[PDB]
Amino acid sequence: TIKEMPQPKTFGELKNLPLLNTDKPVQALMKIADELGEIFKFEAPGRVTRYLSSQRLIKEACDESRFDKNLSQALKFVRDFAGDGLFTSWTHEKNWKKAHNILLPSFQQAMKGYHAMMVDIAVQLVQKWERLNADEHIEVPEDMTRLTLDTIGLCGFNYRFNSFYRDQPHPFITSMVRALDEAMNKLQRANQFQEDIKVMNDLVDKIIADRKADDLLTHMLNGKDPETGEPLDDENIRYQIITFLIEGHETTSGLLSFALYFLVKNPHVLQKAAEEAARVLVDPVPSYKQVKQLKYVGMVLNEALRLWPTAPAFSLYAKEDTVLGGEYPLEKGDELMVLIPQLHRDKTIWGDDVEEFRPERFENPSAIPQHAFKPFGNGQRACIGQQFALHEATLVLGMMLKHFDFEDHTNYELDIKETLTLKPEGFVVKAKSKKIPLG
Ligand code: HEM
Repeated sequence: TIKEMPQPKTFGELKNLPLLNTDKPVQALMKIADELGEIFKFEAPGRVTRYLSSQRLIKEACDESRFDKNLSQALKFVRDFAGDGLFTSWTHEKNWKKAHNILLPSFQQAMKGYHAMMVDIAVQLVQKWERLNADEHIEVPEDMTRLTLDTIGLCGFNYRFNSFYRDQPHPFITSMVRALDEAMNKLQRANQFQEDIKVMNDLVDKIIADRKADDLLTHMLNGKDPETGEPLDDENIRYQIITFLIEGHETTSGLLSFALYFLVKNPHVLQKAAEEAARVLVDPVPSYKQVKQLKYVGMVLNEALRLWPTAPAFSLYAKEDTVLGGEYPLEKGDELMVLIPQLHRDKTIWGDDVEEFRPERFENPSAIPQHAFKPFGNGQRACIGQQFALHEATLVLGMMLKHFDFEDHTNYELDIKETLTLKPEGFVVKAKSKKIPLG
């Protein structure tokens, strides 16, 4: 028939809330999913969502004729600062489709155009590590953030954040992390955020004052949509700046940190990746063409996104009354949340060793089922920056693996911090230079 949907214990008016009393709500939900399976309902005072974990259900939810992108409480909390820019706009808001057509050509060909500036920041990362004394170590996510922020600032906006000239995190990041944490904390509330938003806006004006006195910024200021013919308004443009400075770097830093984490934890995987880097990256600096030949480095990165997709959930709503999976009636407006780390652990797809780090799972991707691997979201609301993220990550990891041997000197225990994105907090390593000349 039509089944009761599983649901964890409720606690009077508190609903299911006392079950997410944590700074790590996604990891908590993954445990509820392990217990209750492919679908469960979750209620907090005033609001209700349904968490999906199977490819069979997610495949249905990904049917855009039936479900569209929802702004979850977390993205509503975020719309305050990025407005109706691409990430926090509803698909039916005019600026969504409009920015999408106006911005999409900036993301392979734009990539060729971005390569050199990606290499500029990546060489700054390598030089930093080459210059460390023997007694020193690397703070991995902290340096990855320095890299990915500087990369978007330069490739997107021709602005230099100069992150590597500071040994504290950039002033822009510190607000960012506190605003993301606060949006996440706000979630477990039954009943500085202005300061952090103002500090972000503060930087946007710097950028805006800069071009004033061929890249993303160009297309934001000058580009017009081949439908309505209308350009972006200034309000929206400020909104797209803020948007690309966050999503533009946080998830990719997380990815590169998880990737190095898994490599040091899997020395045979590391060996094979380093072997490819050396034979492929024969020039002083890498070319666009060489980065494209780093087949096993891309498999490594995809397998890190499989385990810990760094933007770990996306939210959908029923466009109309519908039945999910031939069993679960939903009313127009009902929220579904896709738990991507749980999707990537669906044993009917992946086999029964879902926790192991095996890049060879991606050896021939043209044989992974559709909707089984979704680290970049779904459909027309999928990550516009997918190829940019991947090219950057593959370039940088490739250069890292060419130029150094890595040591897990603290025997680091994975600790994943959640700011509605994921990163391995406190991950540190030592890197011994192979003493290989740069350009
Ligand atoms: C590994 C790195 C990345 C991951 C895992 C990731 C993940 C995602 C996911 C899952 C979504 C869908 C959000 C939702 O459905 O609510 C998304 C959307 C988006 N992402 Fe990414 N992202 C990454 C890198 C980037 C980069 C480098 C950029 C920009 C340069 C970026 C820009 C965006 C934008 C603008 C959107 C909204 C797209 C739209 O709705 O039109 N992402 N991303």
